[PDB]
Amino acid sequence: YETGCKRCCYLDEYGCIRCC
Repeated sequence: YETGCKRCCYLDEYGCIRCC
């Protein structure tokens, strides 16, 4: 996934990706 969480895109493991 990603780290930073901008807005809301998806939920991978902990609940943080490119957005959500």
